[PDB]
Amino acid sequence: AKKVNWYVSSSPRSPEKIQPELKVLANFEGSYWKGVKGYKAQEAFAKELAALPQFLGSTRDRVAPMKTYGFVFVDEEGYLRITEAGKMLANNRRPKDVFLKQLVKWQYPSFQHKGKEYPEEEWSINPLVFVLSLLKKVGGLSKLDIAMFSLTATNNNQVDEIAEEIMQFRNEREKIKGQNKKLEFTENYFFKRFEKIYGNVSHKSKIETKMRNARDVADATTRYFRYTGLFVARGNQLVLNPEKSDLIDEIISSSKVVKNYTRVEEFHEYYGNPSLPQFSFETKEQLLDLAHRIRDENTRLAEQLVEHFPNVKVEIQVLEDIYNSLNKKVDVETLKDVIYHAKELQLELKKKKLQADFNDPRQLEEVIDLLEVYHEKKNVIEEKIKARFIANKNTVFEWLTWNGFIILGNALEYKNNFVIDEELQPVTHAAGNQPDMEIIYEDFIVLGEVTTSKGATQFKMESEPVTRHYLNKKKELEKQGVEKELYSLFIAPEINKNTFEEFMKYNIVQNTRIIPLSLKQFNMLLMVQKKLIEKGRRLSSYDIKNLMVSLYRTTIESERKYTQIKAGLEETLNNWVVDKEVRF
Repeated sequence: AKKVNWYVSSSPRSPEKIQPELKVLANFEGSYWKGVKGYKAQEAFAKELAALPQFLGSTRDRVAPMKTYGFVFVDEEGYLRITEAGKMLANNRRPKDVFLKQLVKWQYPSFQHKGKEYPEEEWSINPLVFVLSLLKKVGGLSKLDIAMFSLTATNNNQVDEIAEEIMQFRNEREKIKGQNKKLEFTENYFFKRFEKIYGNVSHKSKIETKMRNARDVADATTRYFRYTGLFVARGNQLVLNPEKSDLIDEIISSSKVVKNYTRVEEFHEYYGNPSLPQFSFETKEQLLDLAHRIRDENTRLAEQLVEHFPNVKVEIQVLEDIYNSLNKKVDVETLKDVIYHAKELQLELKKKKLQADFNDPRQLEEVIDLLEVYHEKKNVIEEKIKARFIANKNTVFEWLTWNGFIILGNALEYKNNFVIDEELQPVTHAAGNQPDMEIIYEDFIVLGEVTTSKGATQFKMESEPVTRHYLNKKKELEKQGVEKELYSLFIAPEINKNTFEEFMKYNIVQNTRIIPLSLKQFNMLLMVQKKLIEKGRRLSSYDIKNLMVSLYRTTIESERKYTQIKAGLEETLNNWVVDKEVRF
């Protein structure tokens, strides 16, 4: 009956989705939750959950991950309880830190995973710390390496042996010539490995389910671990975050599989405590030093940017607002919040640092050429993307278009709604109830709405969400009294006619300002900025506003036939390009 793998559940597959599910479950604290007498509570939870804008945005499978990560448990009288770590996550306090400390203590066996299926003879592992130690030996792991090698590790001591087996696998794959030959080798090695492991002696199709489940789990694994900040992506590989060298060493040194797991209460008194483990620097004195160190990092970043990129003035002010808390209170809790917020803000500063990086024509052209990959056939897109990113090609297209906006410059905020990690690499697609990004300028806002969909499916996929996103934002800006005009820029490699006409109808009838631009037109903008930078010049905030206003006016003034509006947009775009007096 013994399980032979650990897992990060795909329910949900990215970590940030736990928090709204947990905040709902917290409402059922103190409900009877065990066996049959537990029915009406689990009933009513499952239901109030369905109600979320995580509808815009099966039921013990929903809660098991919350149990596994030590957010909730059932006490011996049978009632649902929320741990201190669950409470903190439900209130949305320092959530990445909460994940960090929970996933560090995560162990097998555990109250959730003990007894027959998890014997101590085979089982003794902290999955996250195991992958940290494995990365110290093999350098990086793709999603496929994790599925193949890491998930079936059951004991912390197995690090070196599994590292050696991976290095042997890479050395043997290296000998296979031909990229699809290398794929087979891999796929057959994967088959044969899971065959042993689940395979004592339609058999073939049974282990292929194991394989496919493992790949699913390995995706979730990389997104959860990247959340903690301990790991980042470098290409298609999960790697250690270079900025957390010391913490990773301290975590590795102090990690343990505690023996007192069989009793719910005692176990959760340790496991549900989001202060544990206590790191060496978490004293008032050393948190002050950590807060000040981060303050200097951020000031250096801002000071290096501020003359040529004065839009960093946004972060410099937020940074002051954050550190102003210590004029009022200096205790461990206030310092933790300052540190958390300042790291968040460091990530905002790194987005604006990309504007500087893109002064290098080869860095700007890297983003153009990756966007151009999306004009290629589907098999080529999947291949070129797989070799350069963890995230799927859809999430990567959001991330490339977003870097597109950063190249154009001038925004107050480049608000990606897809999740990025601590090195700004893409993780998870924007939620169904958000546009892919929201680019906020001084006096206008653009919602970037992107897709690699085509034809009828694009229409089905995009027509309603894009107009809904635009109208919800416009209502929300009116609510807040923000008086900036709102545009959505809709980008696809091939804009479907029916999708286009539907946005045209919405602009003229429902007063939206949705502008459809082909990937080809969007890359012309980037080419234009590249040529301006060659000549010591760059687009101003005015120039971007003027394009959006111009193209918008064409959508509502043009003669109504599709070919007429579409020709009008090319002309409006061509006028704006000519005016910049470039090569093209």
